[PDB]
Amino acid sequence: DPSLQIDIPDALSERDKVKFTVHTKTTLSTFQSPEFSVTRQHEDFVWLHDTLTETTDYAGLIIPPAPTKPDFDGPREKMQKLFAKMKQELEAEYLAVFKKTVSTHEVFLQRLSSHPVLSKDRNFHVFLEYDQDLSVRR
Amino acid sequence: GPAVQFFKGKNGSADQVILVT
Repeated sequence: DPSLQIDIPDALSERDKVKFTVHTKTTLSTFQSPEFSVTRQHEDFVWLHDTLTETTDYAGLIIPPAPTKPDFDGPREKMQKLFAKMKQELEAEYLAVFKKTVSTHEVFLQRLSSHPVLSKDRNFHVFLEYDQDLSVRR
Repeated sequence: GPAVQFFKGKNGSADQVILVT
């Protein structure tokens, strides 16, 4: 796996959407650049998962499960309604949700990067590399 | 309106959250 290394170093929750920075380091000449980053929303991860599941050539392969939709409704309701004690627990709550959802999204990508077949998939490469919003693409 | 930004601390640092807007 050392030729393709993916991590999510930061993320942003705004209104009802969560954007993740997806950072790639690779030694593969099947990517344009050895290190790059893109912004991806949760929906884009769901699209990538579905696309793989629907690729008939991959039937039988172990496709890692999609990350679940992050849930910031509770924290966001506290934030709006809302002292230093109460504000500290709010940040802790946000932080706990972020650590979990960043982990699930990152693990999905890391599992794809390790798979000898799925790591080569064109849609996976687009997901990592394409330096525009994928939502409009699809 | 409101937005909250997360930074992973990774190996050495610890994680941070910042209220934006």
